[PDB]
Amino acid sequence: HMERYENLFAQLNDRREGAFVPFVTLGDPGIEQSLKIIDTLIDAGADALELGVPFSDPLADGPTIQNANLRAFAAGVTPAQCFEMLALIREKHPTIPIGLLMYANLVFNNGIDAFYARCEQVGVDSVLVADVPVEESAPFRQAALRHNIAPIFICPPNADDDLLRQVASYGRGYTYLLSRLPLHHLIEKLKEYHAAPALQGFGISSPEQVSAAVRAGAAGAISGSAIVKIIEKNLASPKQMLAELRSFVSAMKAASRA
Amino acid sequence: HMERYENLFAQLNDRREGAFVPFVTLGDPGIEQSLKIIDTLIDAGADALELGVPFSDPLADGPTIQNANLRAFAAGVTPAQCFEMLALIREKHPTIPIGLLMYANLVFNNGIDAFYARCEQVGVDSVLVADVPVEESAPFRQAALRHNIAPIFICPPNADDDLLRQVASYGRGYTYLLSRLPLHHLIEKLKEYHAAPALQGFGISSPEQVSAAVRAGAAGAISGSAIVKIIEKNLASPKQMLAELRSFVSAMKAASRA
Amino acid sequence: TTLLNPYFGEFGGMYVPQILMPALNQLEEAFVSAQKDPEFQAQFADLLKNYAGRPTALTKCQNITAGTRTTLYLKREDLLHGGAHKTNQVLGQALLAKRMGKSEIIAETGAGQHGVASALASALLGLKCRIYMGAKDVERQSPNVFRMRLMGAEVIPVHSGSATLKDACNEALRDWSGSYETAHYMLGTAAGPHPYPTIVREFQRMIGEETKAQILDKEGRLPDAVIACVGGGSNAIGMFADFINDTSVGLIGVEPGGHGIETGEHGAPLKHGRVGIYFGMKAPMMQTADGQIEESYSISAGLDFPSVGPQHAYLNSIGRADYVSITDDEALEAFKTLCRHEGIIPALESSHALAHALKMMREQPEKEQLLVVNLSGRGDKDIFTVHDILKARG
Amino acid sequence: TTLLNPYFGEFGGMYVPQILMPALNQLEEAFVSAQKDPEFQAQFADLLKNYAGRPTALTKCQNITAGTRTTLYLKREDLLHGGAHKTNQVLGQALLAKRMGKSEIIAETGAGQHGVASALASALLGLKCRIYMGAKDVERQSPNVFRMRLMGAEVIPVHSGSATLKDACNEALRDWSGSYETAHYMLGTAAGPHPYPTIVREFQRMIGEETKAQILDKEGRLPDAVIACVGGGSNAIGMFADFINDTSVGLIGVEPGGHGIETGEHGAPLKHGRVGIYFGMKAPMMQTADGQIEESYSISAGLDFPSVGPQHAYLNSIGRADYVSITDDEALEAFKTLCRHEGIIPALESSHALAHALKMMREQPEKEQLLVVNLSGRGDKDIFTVHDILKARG
Ligand SMILES: *Cc1c(COP(=O)(O)O)cnc(C)c1O
Ligand SMILES: *Cc1c(COP(=O)(O)O)cnc(C)c1O
Ligand SMILES: [Cl-]
Ligand SMILES: [Cl-]
Ligand SMILES: [Cl-]
Ligand SMILES: [Cs+]
Ligand SMILES: [Cs+]
Repeated sequence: HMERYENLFAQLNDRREGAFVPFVTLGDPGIEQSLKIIDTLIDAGADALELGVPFSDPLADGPTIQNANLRAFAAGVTPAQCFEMLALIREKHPTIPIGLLMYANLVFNNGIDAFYARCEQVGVDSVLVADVPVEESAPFRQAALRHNIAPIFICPPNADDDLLRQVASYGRGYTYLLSRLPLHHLIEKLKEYHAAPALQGFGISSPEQVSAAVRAGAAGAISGSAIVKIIEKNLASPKQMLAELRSFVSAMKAASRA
Repeated sequence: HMERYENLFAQLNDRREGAFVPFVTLGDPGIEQSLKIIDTLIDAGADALELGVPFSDPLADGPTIQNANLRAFAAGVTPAQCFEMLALIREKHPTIPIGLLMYANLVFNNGIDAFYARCEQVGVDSVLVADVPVEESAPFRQAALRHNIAPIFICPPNADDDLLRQVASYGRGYTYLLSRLPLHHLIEKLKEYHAAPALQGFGISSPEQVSAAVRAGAAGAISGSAIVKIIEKNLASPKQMLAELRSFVSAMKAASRA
Repeated sequence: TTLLNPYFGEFGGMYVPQILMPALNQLEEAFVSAQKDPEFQAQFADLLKNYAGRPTALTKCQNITAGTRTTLYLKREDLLHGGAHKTNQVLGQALLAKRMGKSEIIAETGAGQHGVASALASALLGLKCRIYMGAKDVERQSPNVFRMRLMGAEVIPVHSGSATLKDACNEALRDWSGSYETAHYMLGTAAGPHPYPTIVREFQRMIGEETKAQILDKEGRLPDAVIACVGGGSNAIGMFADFINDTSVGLIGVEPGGHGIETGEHGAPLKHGRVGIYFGMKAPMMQTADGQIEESYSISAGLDFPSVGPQHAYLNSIGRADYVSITDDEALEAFKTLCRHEGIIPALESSHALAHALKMMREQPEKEQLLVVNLSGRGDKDIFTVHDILKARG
Repeated sequence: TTLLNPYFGEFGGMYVPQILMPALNQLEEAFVSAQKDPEFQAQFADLLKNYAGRPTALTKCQNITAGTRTTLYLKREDLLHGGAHKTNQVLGQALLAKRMGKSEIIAETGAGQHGVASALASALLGLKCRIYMGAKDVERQSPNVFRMRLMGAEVIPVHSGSATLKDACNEALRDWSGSYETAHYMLGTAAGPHPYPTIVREFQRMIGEETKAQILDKEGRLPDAVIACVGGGSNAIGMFADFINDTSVGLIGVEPGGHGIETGEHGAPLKHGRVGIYFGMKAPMMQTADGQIEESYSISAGLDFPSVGPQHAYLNSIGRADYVSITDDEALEAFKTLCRHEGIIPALESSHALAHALKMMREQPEKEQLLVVNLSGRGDKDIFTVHDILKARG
């Protein structure tokens, strides 16, 4: 256990800061370009990463991420190639927390336990299984804990109190909060139930929303599609893509210092 | 009443001869050519004529006559134009018996009685209504007798004795015999029942069959399609059409002298 | 001499070549005998119940009549095996052919539905089946002719005349006159020479018999009117027959009005034709002033028969049934209405009946009336037709 | 927490995003309540009887089995309104949506038949209906999409992924997760997340219940085997359900074998796939060695679902049901056989079931066996397909 999320949230609370976590699809638009994209995200001030593995049927993703998956498939990106990227990323950046957004079949394919063992070996910190609800999560979260992986769970805006209790009890690392039923209710109830720190990930596309999520009590914000949009718009110029990526992330991260 | 069939069969029996009656479609392939065709048939030795009026749906006619009807329609031949041809024919040939092959609708169209009145006025001698059986013939044959027209009836090869009696009792001019149940039975039974003289019209296409029909006891032969075939074959040369018409009819008519 | 009356008043008869009369007399005597045979009646009902899907449903259309005092039911002959009511009577006629010891079937067809119905009955009952079709109709109905061939039928194009239905009807009669010893002519409507008008009615009359039992079950009373399209008259006389003696029940037949009666381009001879003699019968028909038989125009190919059953002409002349017409555009609008508000794609044929029912409703929306429309077929065969017309505008 | 078991042994479950779980739980509680509601049961049976044509016939095929000791019956779901068995369960689900106070329907469709069935149910019951369809399937099924539009449905092309059925299934789930307050997702097979496998079975089980009553009536005994094609499993589980506790009755499901199992180009995941998690369920599926979901190949488009209902995977694993496969060529031969010898045009889907029954018969022709084949649909939609293949040879 290396405690990367815990150590990050410590360092962030000691400096009155909120976390900014960008999402990108591994291998979008190409493996080498993706690696540069992730290096400029980390250099621009990202506190942690959420990385998606291209899946053929992402039934829980919007159109922006659907096109990212096809750009990565058009580049011939496989799950095995993603775990090769994950090892190279961890070897360059020992401290940053690296979370995965997975679909259940890529986790179940070669055995659930072996998937989480491969995550631990490459240095992955957390796993969100997009199409596994807490009601079905037992084999997944148990395998994750056995291999020092934090299982991440989404807290939806409609979440009643029994879901809140499960999310608080079952999750680790951070709670994936989709919200703004009252927003301040969910964040305080999750704290009341000793949940992992809540990160807001609904429509986080501007510096102003990163600032608003922190004031609401959440520990930070996840940008679900905004980073992938910048990639898709600057496909013709990989150089200007990285500059616009570095500019945006620095905007969002400075928005979290206050 | 001018008694044309009766006078013909008299003249033929007094000279130990059988009748030969060709069929042609009025206006096939054109009105002027049809008139020449009928003049060369009469000149070649035809004893009487059976003339069809082009009808749109000749459900009782084979393909050779179906194409004759379309050649006459392609020439714009109407029932009114046919009765104009019939008057010109009668005015050139006062003695020859002229029979019509009609379909019931052209007879019924403007009133049955008025149709037979128009036949009498133009000099027509007999009317065969192709799609009127003896069971339905009452209004037709009664109108024909009122206007000195002989109603012609087909005697089919299957005809039982009650049909034979009706045909004998209802018909005049001649009996249209389709035959070779025994052929000699039908001809003798028709004579037994005082029927009009029987003309054979099944497959009369050669001089030999005209000779055979007479020996069988029939008073002559009707050539149902052979004349129409010669027309259809020589469409490109109206000159050679008439020569082949004159050659054929003289062959069939000389076959009836014995 | 016949066992049954060949005329309905002045209409009907047996105007065929003499050589065909034995064929018709043999057919009448078998039919009369079959009708009194309880074992024939049980095999016929068995095929109808276990092979064809009878009894068909009677569907109440609540969406279509909302806001009015009309109650509309549809007799669902579209749910019959084959997709149209024609299947009833070819099953009866094919059993009649077997009763006569015949092994072959002759049929003609225009739009292709009677040929498909004859082919499926011949395949089921082990009969060799040849079908005459006008070459212009052969070219226009490539789906239906492939259906016939798949079912083992031999399809013979007819290029004579106008190369449409009436010219197919001629070529079948000629065939039958030489082959009736082994072959049965399976006529496809309630017209032609006796006994075919009577036979086709009696083999289609379960339509009305079921409707009566179903309407008494659901409403406790007979309908104010039953409405059916009239091409040759078989589906309409099938609906009408059991109601003829219920005088309070209106009988409405709907002929195709085509582009409009005044245009001349229609198929409504019963009301806008003239009595004639063709196809073995005396009936109103589509004919020139000369007496040459013309074709019937309709957007719906199955209403192409240029004449009408003689019992309908008789029922009209005594005032027992009333006959109207519905144009192409009226029928199309009824086609779209049934699809959008009841989820039923009707045959463009049956859309004429429904279109008149909608007119009865819409013209007098406060009139209390219980209407039954005979939905004679489904309209999947028509979606390509309706598609072309509707994008021809917008 | 659920009121019913979401698993059939190891198969099934509710593998959806957390945001969709309230939608599924609300649907389960309404369904459980609807099942105990005699008034819901009476409206459902009413629509089935008076709108859809139920009960369907059970046809004995004597020509097809002559010379053998096989007796073959066909359960005639092809005579159902719409031409396929799908109509049963969309009527049930649309009534369920009304029970939940919903006014809108979401559906996906591949070959177009579930979209047409959803559209007709939505039109009948006054529901606004949007249908997601893969763009490649939209281009291939222009008749069926016009049917949907005629019936008032909005058809939305899906260009993501492979642009086929599975990519339509994804886009409907996403829609529902944001709109489930007003809209009901009308899933079209006995798969997906609980409670849909259970709901689709219970709304299709009259198929087997009728077959049992009809086979007891005509033969005095249960069948030796009931046989049904398996695309997603709805028509097969509908036939199987009432026979599961009659242990002496064999249950045979027929997956599409495509060009042949050994070619890789097939659609038989239950026997030749691998357990996976997709579309809200744990079930065998068509997947790469990596875990990416592939498509299912079949000449018959309606068997394109790349997985299978979890109750079928369960029934297989305990040995209660047996599952086989039938190739394109075997299915085509069965299509031609039924047309020529029974006058019935079967859907190429149902031709797989019949083709296996013919194999059971032909391989052991002296075996005494009473077989029921579920004829899940009519095959008019397939004549153009069969025409092309048959002239591609001769
Ligand atoms: C054949 C056809 C008609 C017309 O035939 P009728 O003899 O007038 O009944 C009507 N509806 C459908 C569906 C048809 O196929
Ligand atoms: C849809 C379809 C199938 C496959 O669907 P299931 O869910 O497996 O029943 C089978 N037959 C027909 C006619 C179909 O339309
Ligand atoms: Cl039924
Ligand atoms: Cl009303
Ligand atoms: Cl047998
Ligand atoms: Cs008509
Ligand atoms: Cs499958």
